[PDB]
Amino acid sequence: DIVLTQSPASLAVSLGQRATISCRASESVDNYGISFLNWFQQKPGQPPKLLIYAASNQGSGVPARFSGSGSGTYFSLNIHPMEEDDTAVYFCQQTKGVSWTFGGGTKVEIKRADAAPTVSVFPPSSEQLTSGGASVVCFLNNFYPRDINVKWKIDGSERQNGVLNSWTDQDSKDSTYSMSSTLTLTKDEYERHNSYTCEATHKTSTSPIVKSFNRG
Amino acid sequence: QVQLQQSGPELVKLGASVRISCKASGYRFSYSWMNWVKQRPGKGLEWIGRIYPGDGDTKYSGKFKGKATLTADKSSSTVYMQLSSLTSEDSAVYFCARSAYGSEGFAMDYWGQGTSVTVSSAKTTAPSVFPLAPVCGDTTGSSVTLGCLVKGYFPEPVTLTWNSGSLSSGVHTFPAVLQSGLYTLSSSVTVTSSTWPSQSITCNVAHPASSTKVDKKLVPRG
Repeated sequence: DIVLTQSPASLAVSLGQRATISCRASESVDNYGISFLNWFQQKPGQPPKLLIYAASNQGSGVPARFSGSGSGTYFSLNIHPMEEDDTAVYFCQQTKGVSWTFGGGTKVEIKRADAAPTVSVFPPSSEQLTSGGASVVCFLNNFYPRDINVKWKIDGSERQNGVLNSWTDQDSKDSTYSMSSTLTLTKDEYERHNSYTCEATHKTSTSPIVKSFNRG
Repeated sequence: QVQLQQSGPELVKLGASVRISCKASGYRFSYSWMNWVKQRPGKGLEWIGRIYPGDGDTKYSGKFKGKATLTADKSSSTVYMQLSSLTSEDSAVYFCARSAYGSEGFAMDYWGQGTSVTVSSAKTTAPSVFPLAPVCGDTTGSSVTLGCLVKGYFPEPVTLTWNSGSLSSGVHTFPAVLQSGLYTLSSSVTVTSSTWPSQSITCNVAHPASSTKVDKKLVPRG
């Protein structure tokens, strides 16, 4: 197959600035005055979307700020101005060979001003307790940068076993990140501790970000 | 108005086969190649093969020759792909997509929504859906955050909504996490203090594998 290698693998760009992705093909992609190289944009949860076709043509409803160029074996995608809704993964793709192939993809994200997380903690629901389980949930929403550490403290002692963490992809409107941390215990163990604490460290605060609740 | 409608999510065992469908409309069905693309969780796109429903001509990626079988039915304007001798590696989302003309670089211009295929020996387990009402020690404040926990289900996917979709702003639905053979995800919704509990808020969770659609209303603690 004709192999396509993209560079860089991931990229962070400030709003309004230029993002440049490159795609290198191991063989010529051109044939009879046409470059059989296409660009696709995929946002989380969605199918890929045709962005550029035949190297330099805009897809259906693709604004001009997306610009494709190149020929032969070297192609590049430029996004200028980068906008909030453009955070996504961008793939190059070739239809020259009998077997078609995709590039490895390039994750492009937005750089923005620092944002403090909004932290919320929830004790187990009445319905879960009655069923024999107990989960404590903590949300840390709409922060930037994405670098963040979260610990659970039960009566002052850190709890690592039973913790499940999940991170959202960059928000396509405000360019922030959010995290959800769920601590799962048996109802019996949940009943023999007093204070449950969601504790996070983030550069927007000099001290730990603390949300907790005390039983009894 | 080209539209590509794919079949629903599948759960199949190791070594078995699976066949997913792609129903096309809005164009002359038999004179455009139909491609299939694989995307494993968190991975890139991978081209499988394509078929020309006019005469059944097919072209397969070397990596998928022998595992994938593409067929087309003109009466129903539907393209199918069968995967045999399934392994865990075959677990992924599969898309269908129509190719354009040569002057358009044979670009895949229209895509289906994708079909989730999970290959595993484990069986279906409906989720437990728990509403998460705030604590008393929040003073309500300027805003309030409500939660919805979807614990211990298999397989993917699940669809979570708030107030049957009418409440979409201020929502964060988090990717599902696998643990001990079961998935867990959560969703939060943030609203004005005076909105809740004066205005009803309810999360809805659909799990196609178990044919369940659960509603859990958010009621204050106490």
